[PDB]
Amino acid sequence: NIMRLVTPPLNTDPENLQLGTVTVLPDSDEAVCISFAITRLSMEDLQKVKTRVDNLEYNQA
Amino acid sequence: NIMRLVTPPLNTDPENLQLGTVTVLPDSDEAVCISFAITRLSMEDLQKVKTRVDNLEYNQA
Amino acid sequence: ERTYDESGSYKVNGFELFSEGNAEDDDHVSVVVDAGKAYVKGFKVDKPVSTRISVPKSYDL
Amino acid sequence: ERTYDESGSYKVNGFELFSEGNAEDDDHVSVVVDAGKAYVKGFKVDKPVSTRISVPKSYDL
Repeated sequence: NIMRLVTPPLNTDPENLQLGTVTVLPDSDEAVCISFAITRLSMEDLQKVKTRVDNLEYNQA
Repeated sequence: NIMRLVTPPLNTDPENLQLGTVTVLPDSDEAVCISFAITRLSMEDLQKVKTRVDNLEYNQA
Repeated sequence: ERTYDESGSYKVNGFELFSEGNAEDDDHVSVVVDAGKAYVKGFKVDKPVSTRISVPKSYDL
Repeated sequence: ERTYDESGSYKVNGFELFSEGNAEDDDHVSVVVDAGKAYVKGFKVDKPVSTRISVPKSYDL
């Protein structure tokens, strides 16, 4: 499809992981590569997110 | 360092979990101890965090 | 089974996507996927080095 | 490997800190770490006993 409307293929297969997306521009060696994989959160990162939410509710107060 | 400027030692070793800190007052028996360990989060706690985000964005509406 | 039921599919590190344009074939664009580690459907994945992939060039009109 | 690739290191219970000042030496301050459990670098760690340690007093000028 035209670059204004082009979108990635839709996939629902649970037994495979998405690594990312790549764009090929029309008739060119140019390609744009973009990371989107499901990177993990540790217990610590979730405690940091909890602390950010504690700031958001106190800022709301 | 002086009590106004003193800081705990910066570490980046993966082989350790911090339990806390001890601050010792200059030339005294007194010491101030503070805990810092990352406790785990269960899915009950994480779904409570998501539920807090619903109430904060409802408050935002 | 326990890994998937507890936390699902995720990336631990790596697998970033970059366009390099190696001239293996005029009709293809060569892309590098970095080394990386992941759990996919609860099963471990662990690559030491990058993997080269090639996409076909777009010629549809 | 799985535990560390997933969660990071975390506490489950215990490991509070108290400065009891036990006079085992005049140059040290006695500190108690309370009975606790953790997972560290993917291994399981347990201490069913409140554990004594000591810190040297600060005399630097």
